[PDB]
Amino acid sequence: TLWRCCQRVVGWVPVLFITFVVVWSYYAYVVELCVFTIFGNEENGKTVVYLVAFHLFFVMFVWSYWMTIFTSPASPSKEFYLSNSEKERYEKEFSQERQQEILRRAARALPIYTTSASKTIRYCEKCQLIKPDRAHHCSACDSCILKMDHHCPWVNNCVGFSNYKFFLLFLLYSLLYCLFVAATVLEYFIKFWTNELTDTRAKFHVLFLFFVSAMFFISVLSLFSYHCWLVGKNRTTIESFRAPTFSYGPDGNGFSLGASKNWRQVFGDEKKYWLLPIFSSLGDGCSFPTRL
Amino acid sequence: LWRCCQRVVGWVPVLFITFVVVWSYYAYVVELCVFTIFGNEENGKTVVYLVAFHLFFVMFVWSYWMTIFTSPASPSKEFYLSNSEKERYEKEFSQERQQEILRRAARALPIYTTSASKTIRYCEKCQLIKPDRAHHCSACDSCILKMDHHCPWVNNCVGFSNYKFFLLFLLYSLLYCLFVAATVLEYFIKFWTNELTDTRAKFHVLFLFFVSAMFFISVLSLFSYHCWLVGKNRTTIESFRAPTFSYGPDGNGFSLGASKNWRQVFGDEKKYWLLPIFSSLGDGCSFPTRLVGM
Ligand SMILES: Nc1ncnc2c1ncn2[C@@H]1O[C@H](COP(=O)(O)OP(=O)(O)O)[C@@H](OP(=O)(O)O)[C@H]1O
Ligand SMILES: CCCCCCCCCCCCCCCC(=O)O
Ligand SMILES: CCCCCCCCCCCCCCCC(=O)O
Ligand SMILES: [Zn+2]
Ligand SMILES: [Zn+2]
Ligand SMILES: [Zn+2]
Ligand SMILES: [Zn+2]
Repeated sequence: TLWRCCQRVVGWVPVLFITFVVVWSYYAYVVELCVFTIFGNEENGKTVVYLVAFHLFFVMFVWSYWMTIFTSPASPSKEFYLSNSEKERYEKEFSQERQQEILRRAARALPIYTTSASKTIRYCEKCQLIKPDRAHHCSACDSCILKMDHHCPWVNNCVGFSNYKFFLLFLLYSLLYCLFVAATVLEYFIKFWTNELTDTRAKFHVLFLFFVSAMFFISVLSLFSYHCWLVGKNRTTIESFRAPTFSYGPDGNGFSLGASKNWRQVFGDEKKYWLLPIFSSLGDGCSFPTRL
Repeated sequence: LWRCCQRVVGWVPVLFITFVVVWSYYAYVVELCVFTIFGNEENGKTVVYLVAFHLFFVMFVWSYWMTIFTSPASPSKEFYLSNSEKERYEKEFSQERQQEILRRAARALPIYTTSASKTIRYCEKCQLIKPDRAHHCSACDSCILKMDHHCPWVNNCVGFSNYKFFLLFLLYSLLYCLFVAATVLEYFIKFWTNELTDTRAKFHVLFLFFVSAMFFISVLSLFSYHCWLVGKNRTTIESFRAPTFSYGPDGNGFSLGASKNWRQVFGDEKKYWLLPIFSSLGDGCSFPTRLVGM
């Protein structure tokens, strides 16, 4: 009965965890490193430069992370749903041959160019809708996600057609945020181990700062290089495991329009919006251009 | 009692400046950087201007906050007349023996100045012996150590505690306006010659340049004045009425040289010179003198 409230809240635990580490990083870098360590070394010039640059990376990081969490994933349009008359005919009939004849008649009035592995119309029994191309159902979101990529647990949302460019920018600014921390703490991370700087609480944070920042850089870098290929091939993570089957058979590059035009499907034609977590993706998520 | 009314009405100049600063943050970030400069496909200048603006905006609001809420330092309790001395003072009726009571206490205090009439500087309201460079302010209703002036735009007194913050407040006020005027200028040209014709952005970009320029021209005169005062080790009051020492009036009685005079306000550590953090030397109740006194 009340299991929904516990399940809904426990999904925010990875978000609150990442939020704490990021808040801890803002404290450790600004207070412990810049004020207690670099400012305690009479380096007013270096102190100010690091503080300004850090806030730029920190803002672009928190901005991208926020947009990746709270951008609700787009759902299929109302045209894809089975009408109350057509839904009855589907649940009333018992022959899977006539079941396909009902779905095919409605689907041919829809911009659908893909089928299932069994040459059947892609249909979702729970949502009672015909899945658009590249759209899949997520048992965590309990809904169909347009151009679904994967359900990332570290954010309480699904990475889909609406989230994708934000998720990419979140990864991008995550390495830049971590690389900038590691590259700047490094020259002082040398100090605390070899006993050049001996502050009590600053040692605990600066050491943890370098460890955590470097660990996240190596971990996320693997994921970032992974998606850079996916964007150029116009393949979601789901399609990278099962290639979509078109009318002419399975094709791993059925949605590819060339490397240049594929990046424009995610980031758009406006170059000024490429680095900003602002929605600039082309199309609507319910239909996609085909290679043929 | 109108002391309660003065306390509330005293925040009007503070709330006014707060509006102009908040309005400036909106006009520059939203109207100028997002609607105007970013609408010109100049992503490089937009990011640079936004980052630089936030640097000036932070240092400006920090100095203004410290100038407002830094309570002015008052004379120590040793300067106050003791309850024994208060009665003998109130008992006596001859102003000649009254000075002999104040002169007896002042010689146990680091006092090297008198009034223009060579009498002990004494405050009837506070019932204390005024330290050097300390004056009474009827708006603060208290004696202010090294009092400079009562600025209404901060609703506070500029004294021994506030001075370096007040100076930094003036400093970062000019830079904030200079950065606004120098960057809005290239776009202030456009709206008049009808290159950019947005309705809302025109009101804000034009007002941004006017208000920023009109504040720069006013504060620069005030800022240049105090830069001379700091080099002369003179408060605004002392620059109008020279303090009277044991050897007579001296306009440079507190001067210790240009280099050591700035160090009295900003300190010896250069890292604290530009930051609104208290780095002034001394305690405000006694100051080094040009002569053998201190
Ligand atoms: N009631 C007051 N409230 C605020 N400022 C005052 C008040 N009375 C005098 N002042 C100012 O503070 C200075 C007062 O000098 P006084 O000796 O008369 O009394 P003081 O102990 O307050 O200094 C004056 O500066 P001036 O040399 O330019 O005239 C005056 O401007
Ligand atoms: C010291 C603070 C460092 C903060 C570093 C940023 C945290 C990066 C978190 C990466 C989350 C990646 C989400 C992918 C989810 C998934 O596995 O599907
Ligand atoms: C758009 C530009 C906004 C800038 C606003 C800056 C406001 C500066 C205020 C200066 C106050 C100076 C204090 C004077 C005190 C006095 O002697 O009366
Ligand atoms: Zn579904
Ligand atoms: Zn999901
Ligand atoms: Zn006052
Ligand atoms: Zn007084």
